[PDB]
Amino acid sequence: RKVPTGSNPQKN
Repeated sequence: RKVPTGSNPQKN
């Protein structure tokens, strides 16, 4: 689990 710049890896 990692929350990138999109604050959520739904497609980021």
